[PDB]
Amino acid sequence: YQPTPEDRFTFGLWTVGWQGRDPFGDATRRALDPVESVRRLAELGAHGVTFHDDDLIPFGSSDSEREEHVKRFRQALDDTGMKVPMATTNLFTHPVFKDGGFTANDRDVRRYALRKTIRNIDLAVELGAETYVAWGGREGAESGGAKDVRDALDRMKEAFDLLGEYVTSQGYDIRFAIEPKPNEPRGDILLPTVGHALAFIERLERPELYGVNPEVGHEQMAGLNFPHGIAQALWAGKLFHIDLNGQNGIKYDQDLRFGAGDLRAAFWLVDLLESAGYSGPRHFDFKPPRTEDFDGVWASAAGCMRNYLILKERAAAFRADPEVQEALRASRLDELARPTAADGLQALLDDRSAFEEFDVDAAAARGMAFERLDQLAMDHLLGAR
Amino acid sequence: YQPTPEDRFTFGLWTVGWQGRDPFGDATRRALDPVESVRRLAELGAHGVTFHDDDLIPFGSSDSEREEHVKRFRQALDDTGMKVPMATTNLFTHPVFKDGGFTANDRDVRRYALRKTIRNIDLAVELGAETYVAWGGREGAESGGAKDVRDALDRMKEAFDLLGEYVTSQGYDIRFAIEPKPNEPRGDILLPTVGHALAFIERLERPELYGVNPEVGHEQMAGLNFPHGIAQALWAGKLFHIDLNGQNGIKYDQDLRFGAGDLRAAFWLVDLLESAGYSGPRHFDFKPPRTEDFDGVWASAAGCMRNYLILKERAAAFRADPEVQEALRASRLDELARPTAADGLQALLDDRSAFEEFDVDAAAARGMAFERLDQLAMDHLLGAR
Amino acid sequence: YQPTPEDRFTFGLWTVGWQGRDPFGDATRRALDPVESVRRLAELGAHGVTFHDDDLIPFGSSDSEREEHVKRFRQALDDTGMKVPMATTNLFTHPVFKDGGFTANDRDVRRYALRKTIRNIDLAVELGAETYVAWGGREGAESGGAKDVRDALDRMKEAFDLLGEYVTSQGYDIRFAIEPKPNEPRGDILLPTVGHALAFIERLERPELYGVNPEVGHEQMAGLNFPHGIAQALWAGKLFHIDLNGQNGIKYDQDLRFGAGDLRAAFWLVDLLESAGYSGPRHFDFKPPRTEDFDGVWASAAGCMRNYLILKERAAAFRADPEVQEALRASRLDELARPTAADGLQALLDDRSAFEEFDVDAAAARGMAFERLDQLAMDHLLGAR
Amino acid sequence: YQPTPEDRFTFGLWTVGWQGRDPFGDATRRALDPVESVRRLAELGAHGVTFHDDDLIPFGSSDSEREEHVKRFRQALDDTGMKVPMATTNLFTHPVFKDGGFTANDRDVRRYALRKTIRNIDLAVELGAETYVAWGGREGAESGGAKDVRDALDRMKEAFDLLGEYVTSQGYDIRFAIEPKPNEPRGDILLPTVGHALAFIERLERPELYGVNPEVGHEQMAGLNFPHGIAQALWAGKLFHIDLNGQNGIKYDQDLRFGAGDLRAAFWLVDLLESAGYSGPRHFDFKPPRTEDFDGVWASAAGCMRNYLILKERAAAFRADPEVQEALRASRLDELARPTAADGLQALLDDRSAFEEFDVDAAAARGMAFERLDQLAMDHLLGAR
Ligand SMILES: [Mg+2]
Ligand SMILES: [Mg+2]
Ligand SMILES: [Mg+2]
Ligand SMILES: [Mg+2]
Ligand SMILES: [Mg+2]
Ligand SMILES: [Mg+2]
Ligand SMILES: [Mg+2]
Ligand SMILES: [Mg+2]
Repeated sequence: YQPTPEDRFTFGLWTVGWQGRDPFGDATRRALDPVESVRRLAELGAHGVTFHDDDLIPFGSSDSEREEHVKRFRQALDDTGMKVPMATTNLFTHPVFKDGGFTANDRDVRRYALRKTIRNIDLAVELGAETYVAWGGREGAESGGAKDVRDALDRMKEAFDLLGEYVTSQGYDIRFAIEPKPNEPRGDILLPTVGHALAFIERLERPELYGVNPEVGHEQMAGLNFPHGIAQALWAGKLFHIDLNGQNGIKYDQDLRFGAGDLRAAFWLVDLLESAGYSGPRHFDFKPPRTEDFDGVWASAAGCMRNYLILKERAAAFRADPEVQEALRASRLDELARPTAADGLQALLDDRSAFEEFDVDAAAARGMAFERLDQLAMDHLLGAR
Repeated sequence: YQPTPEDRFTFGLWTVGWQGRDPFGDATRRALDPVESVRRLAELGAHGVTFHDDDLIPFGSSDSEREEHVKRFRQALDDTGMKVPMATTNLFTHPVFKDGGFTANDRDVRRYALRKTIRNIDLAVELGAETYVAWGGREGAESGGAKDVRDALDRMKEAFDLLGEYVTSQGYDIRFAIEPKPNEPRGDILLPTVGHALAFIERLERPELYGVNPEVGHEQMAGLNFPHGIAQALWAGKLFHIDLNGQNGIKYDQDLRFGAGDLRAAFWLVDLLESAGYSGPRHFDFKPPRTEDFDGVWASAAGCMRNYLILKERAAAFRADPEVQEALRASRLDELARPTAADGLQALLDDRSAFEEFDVDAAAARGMAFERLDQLAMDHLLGAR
Repeated sequence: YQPTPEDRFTFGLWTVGWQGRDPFGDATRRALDPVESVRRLAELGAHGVTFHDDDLIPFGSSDSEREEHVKRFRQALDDTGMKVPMATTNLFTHPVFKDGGFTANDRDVRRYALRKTIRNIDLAVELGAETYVAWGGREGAESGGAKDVRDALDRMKEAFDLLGEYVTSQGYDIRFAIEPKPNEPRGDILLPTVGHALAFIERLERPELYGVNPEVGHEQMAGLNFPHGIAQALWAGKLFHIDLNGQNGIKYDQDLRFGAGDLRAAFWLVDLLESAGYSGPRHFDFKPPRTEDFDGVWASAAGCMRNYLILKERAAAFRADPEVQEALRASRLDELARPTAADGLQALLDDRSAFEEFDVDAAAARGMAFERLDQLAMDHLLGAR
Repeated sequence: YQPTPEDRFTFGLWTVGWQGRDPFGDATRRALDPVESVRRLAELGAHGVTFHDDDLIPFGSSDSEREEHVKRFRQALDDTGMKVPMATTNLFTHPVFKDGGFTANDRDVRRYALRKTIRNIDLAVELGAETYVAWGGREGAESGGAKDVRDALDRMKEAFDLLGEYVTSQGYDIRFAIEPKPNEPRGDILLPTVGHALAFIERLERPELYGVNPEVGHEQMAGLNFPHGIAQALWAGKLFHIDLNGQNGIKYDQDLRFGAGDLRAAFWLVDLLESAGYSGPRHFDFKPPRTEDFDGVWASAAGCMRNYLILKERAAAFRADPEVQEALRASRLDELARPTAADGLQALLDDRSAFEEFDVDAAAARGMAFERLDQLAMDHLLGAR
């Protein structure tokens, strides 16, 4: 189960680079140099890395220090063959963003947030990124009167519209992906799920430039079914990027390695991404637990990719099994894919077999055979088939 | 705190009519005749009632029994002055709907579900309803292989598109509202939150005919902030109807009387509906607990309306208080309402005060004063101001 | 992965017998005769069955009908070799129990609840049950003033003490197990978790007669770690019985077949039960989904036992793997099992290597190697080792 | 609603002193000197302060620096009249505790954790504390194989037993209180709720020395009813201390000011503490949001005490209202307080009115009148009575 760059596995610099500072504890690991993370990830078989502006260029750096940080980084990409498919902006760490970036109540902060974003979009394009992610982690509230949400959504639309005007006027080939999260670090965060972000995009001036970047653990912090949410994003044509990790239920954002947390949900997610032909990066937004030393960091990163490849094999064996194909027909998955009324409304209204003469008790008695289908899926996941 | 019909309080026949059968227990109350519910609700000050087809006309009735059920009902509306602003279809109780109505795997069930819906739309229009609600309570799955969600969303879009073609071809003045719920009775339900339903509507053929009917307790079953979700529906222009009740956190759907459950969320909800000028029905989808006899049923229904009027008074006193208006300015709510960059992109890019010369430490040190604002809101809610 | 009666798999009559009535829907399956369930479960390899009084003898039966129901049942046990290891009382279905049985506010209901329980204890002993379960599903409240919880706990202690006096005065060899659940059907249920039930038992007059009967899905409805809760019950010597099933997070009680829901938690549970030598029944309290016909019922029941045996094999391979044994030592699980200070308090206080001369930075730098250990466990679960 | 020291309101130095560092953001406020917090809290009307060892004496201080830190602190207590009713140990911040203190897998860490605790117990006694709290925030796991929980509970019992032997051998008048939390910062924390901690205490060598210190928000992170959990702790005689704050549901630990979060639960909590005559400190373990400057910190602290006094007044008016006293009798709260069977088992068994002649349908038809009672409680809370 050996990854290669063709598997398109990517990692944020902030993932393997997390020093282990949590709300109750100091860092347990020293800082990693971005150049060393690139080299170690290349050796594990990764395809590329992603970054926030402040992961790569320390906040407050002079333009001359900035050029030197970028030069060293680009040399490590050249040395390794690693790509940079995605970048994003840190609009959450510095105290100035304590009430948000794009939806801060203070107008001057909002203007600053936009300039900081636009500067990094230029750098992202220079490094070859195709997707620019926005995670509005400070956009939200702990109390009801602090944030008029209609005005805040106006400000959010204004900010994304301005970013769209900027990339189109520069002729940049880059698209935006919104990363939802329901809460943490704010008490409630605006656009809290996949669905809210999809709905918001449809009110932007150029909707074709925006999609979503859903994260496994974030939809599970609302108790939602992550493969279902991804299916709706694929259906809408909006799955531009994805963040893979693990989460044990409704609690703080754990960012466990992918495959930990809800294992059956990981299986159904991989089944869907592979069936649907998702061709974007398989990106891991995860945190090696702060119990670990650096050997544990790299073992945790390797585990992310290993678990994806094991689940990919098991999902492919499931779909290819003639006995499963039979069970899918027994459960009428084929009939779900056929139109309800391609004959049209008037024919439906005239069809007495659809109502006047429909035998409701005979249809009701038909079992769906879902439990046998699900146990076949369990046997495949466990290698008992 | 006396309600009158001008307050537009409405109730489903299934609310005060709930007999108290739960998954573990038999009914504790006898069935109510719809005519007696209309009369008792009118005496309490309600404005009108709502119904599922099967609440008013027992499933399986002949067309002659159907006419008699409707005639009696219409006579009680005439006798009382009660309106029927909304109706909906029962596509969840009968065993034929065990895998869904519009997204059942069996095609013949889906056709039946549409015919059953269209029949009730005609009746709804005849009784004067302006909103037709769809709650897809059986649309979903307990296991991952049972439902291909992309195909199911195709079937869901097909069904709503056909309903839109029907009302437009009949010239009916009625609009549709989707009522989301994340789970129960299915393990996961399709379109599980406000956001997912809003996003789905934008892919329908005639989006202007569809909005949402959010319910307090359902968004709280995903741990989401219900006033925030309503703000996004208002922002999108899609709040066609609302279901008011109470819920204590993430658990089974309690449908407590409005004001029970999360009381501060009820306060902020009423503040928003009244501030924004929502003019639709204030509809209660609630269940008097099965501990209660019929006197407890009517006390519970009266409590719904009482609690709305108390919270309406407290929210109005809050917004009118000069000290609160001062605090809103101290917290820069006024600045949230002003455009970030009405001067445009190029001027933003040339504005050195937005970045090169922006004093990030001075802006960071400014307190938001949200805790003082929130305690003013608490004092108002509690009548300590 | 074939079960036999030696595996001690048991099922409630109410599990495979669930007709599929949920809060929103009518039954989808006809009632099963208890004699046919016994026969079909024996053919699948089960060891025995369990029952509520009202599952076996319809509520309200005459003493003569009661004897006939029991005789037929005992003949099916004789015909099959099936055992009855556990029984329990239905104190939740009939409307008289709408505010509880042992903690109903009405004293006459509480007396009735005790007499109904004592009658079934006699029958349980006659059928050979060794454990008598109490699930206080109606003991609780939807509102804060309805139940003084200190008085209710006095009533709960009174009821269990009286049951203890009854079995000791009759010379019965039977023990009691309390089954916790946090909510549903009441808004909050008294003794909501394993921990609350363990603490309560220690205040009973004869604590040695009472233990717990935890259920997978119920502790997961509070977001708790079920194998951790079972470890604490084993540590206290109180794991008298267990209910096995599956649950997807914090929501209504799903009672999915065992192995569905949180699969990794099922693996760690089986590891613990087998390591610790739990010798009681492996009881499944589950509901075949109401999508299923009777063939799906028996496939779902068979899946419960299959998944236990697969996980038993994988947990045994994990613990027996020399590479895992090495990793357990790398993670210092051996050191966790050794006393912190068998040398005693005074020696600890005099030990300068414990504080004055303890090198806190060297100890802090040691990685725990938990991620490598956890990936070995993942590889074993998935059959990738 | 003015607090005075007689109200026994206390605050941790770490509460108003929280600098606002969260998992995603740097500190927004400078550090406060413990002497200035004592002075400002005294001016607001507080009764006293609490501390972790490392809040008062910076980690790593020499014995000479330690004496100077304590001297300054004691002078501010003398200057203000502020008391120190409780103290506790920081066994979570330093990296050495990354796998726990009392249940760390490494034995040398566990020994160090005990010595660090014993040193602070001596200081606590010198400052007059009567309660010593233990919050085992690092005791737990992110993965199933990392922690054998039976061995860990042996280590936890060993540590608390050694602390009990120490205080008894020194003749100290101090008692221990365990503070449960279900998760955060570990994936699952050992003794996760009130109930688990109560059960654990009963297995200690000297159980009379240990009680619980429950926190509002922590039981609500498991979706549990906090006033119910406090009632069980009072019933067991184990409520030694309490942490008051606010939480909005199942998510990260918010530590909002008391009265925020679940307001009705705050009302029922105050009702119970005052009814039962709890005489310990009313301690606030809360975090002023990092949006706030120092003026917001003190407004947030003042709000904690204000909201307690408002709810105390409303709960007292509720219980004193003759109409509520009538409703309590209508709901048979008086009958809940009377013994089920003070006549004894044999008389219960001979009482035909308890079963053979009990009219189950007449008892079932009696309404509980809980909704009217709950609306009276709502009217009192809102000042509408
Ligand atoms: Mg995350
Ligand atoms: Mg992410
Ligand atoms: Mg509901
Ligand atoms: Mg509703
Ligand atoms: Mg259950
Ligand atoms: Mg059970
Ligand atoms: Mg807390
Ligand atoms: Mg605390």
